[PDB]
Amino acid sequence: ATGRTHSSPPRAPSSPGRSR
Amino acid sequence: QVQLVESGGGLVKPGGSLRLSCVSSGFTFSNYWMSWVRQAPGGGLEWVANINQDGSEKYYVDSVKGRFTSSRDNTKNSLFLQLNSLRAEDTGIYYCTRDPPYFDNWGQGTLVTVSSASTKGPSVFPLAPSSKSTSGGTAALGCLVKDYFPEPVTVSWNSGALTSGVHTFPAVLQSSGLYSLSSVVTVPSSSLGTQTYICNVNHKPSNTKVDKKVEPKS
Amino acid sequence: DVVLTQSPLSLPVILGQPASISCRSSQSLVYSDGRTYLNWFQQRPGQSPRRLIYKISKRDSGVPERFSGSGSGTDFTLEISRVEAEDVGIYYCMQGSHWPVTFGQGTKVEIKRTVAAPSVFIFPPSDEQLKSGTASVVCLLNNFYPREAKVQWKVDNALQSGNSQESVTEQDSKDSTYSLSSTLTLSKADYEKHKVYACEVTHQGLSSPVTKSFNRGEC
Ligand SMILES: [Cl-]
Repeated sequence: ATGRTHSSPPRAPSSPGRSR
Repeated sequence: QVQLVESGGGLVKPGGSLRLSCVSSGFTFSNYWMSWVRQAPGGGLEWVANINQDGSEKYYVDSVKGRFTSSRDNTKNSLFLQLNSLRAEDTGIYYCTRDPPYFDNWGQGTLVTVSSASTKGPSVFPLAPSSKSTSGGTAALGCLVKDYFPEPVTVSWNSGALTSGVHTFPAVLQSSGLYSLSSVVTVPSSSLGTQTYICNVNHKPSNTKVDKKVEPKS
Repeated sequence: DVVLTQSPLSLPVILGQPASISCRSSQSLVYSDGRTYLNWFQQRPGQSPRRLIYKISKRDSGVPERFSGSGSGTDFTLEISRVEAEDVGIYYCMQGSHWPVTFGQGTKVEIKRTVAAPSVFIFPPSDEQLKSGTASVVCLLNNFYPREAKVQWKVDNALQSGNSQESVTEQDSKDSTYSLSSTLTLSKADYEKHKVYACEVTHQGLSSPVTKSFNRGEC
């Protein structure tokens, strides 16, 4: 592994966490 | 073998609605995310929509949020795109695609035209071959498909039998807001009396279907 | 969004030669899972995109081996070792590593071939069209190379302007030539008010301008 063991393509926008 | 067959595109006024359909075969439809991708005329590809396997996740490019909704029906092998509040720039070929971001298989495209103008069938006029085509040389004959709206027209020759030598030109928008093209075909001068030449002009928007015979004029 | 910049935007190539398309990303293309989701598409006229390369360098099942992908970081390259005539068309790169999916603006691959001369034909208005009130005079340039060509129209030897539209086909997938039609549009009145209709054609393959003409009234 240089990245993650199985692929997980972005099929949805990123939704960061900004709250508790 | 994977097939993506699309339908539902046509002419629609600004602000109107239209519903695109994709029916697939040859694979387990419910295993894939599906995706819509549009191509503005003479233009680049633009991603439009994602929809997950069962329809619970739907994402859209920003220019369309609130106006387009995707949907899918996994028992019918069917993927839809509901277009709403259509704008001048929603014009283009809309493609169904499988499995973003791989996009391994594409539907054949379906054309969406956003316009005030209304449908109109073509006229089909023969371009008859010059009386002075060389004795044992090549003669050119053709079909002028004129004043129609919107696209597409399809032109074939001899019900698909005559195929080589055929040039169907890109439609051209005239000053009257209507489209016009010619379809030509080069054939041996020897056969001009022998062989019959019919151009099959299909224009599905107006349900026009024309078979025009092209013959030496005298 | 990521911006993918393709170059050159138009790539003329002698048949049988190497040809190389670049794709410079405005961003690295490695998603959080470590993978680079970069694709190449080929699109032929009136056809849907065909996937050639995926994940930078993997070739799809259909695709001939003369096609190959490579690169890392922000430069990626599509590479046709030996160009064939069927390979004319528009090629797109496509990144999927960062939301949302973005395409390059597309590179058109054109064949450089020997100069070929246009065969000119002219067609009078059909008599069926005159019965409605308009006269289309159609001038046809078949199977020529290169693409640039001038069609001038003359009615009773007066040069015309502003009443003819051109249409040019894409580069032929077999012989690599173009074809062009020019249509001259007139009212029934004006067409019947004039005798001789000519389209003059200048082109590299023509040492002197070819003119085809007819006279109204079965010529
Ligand atoms: Cl749904």
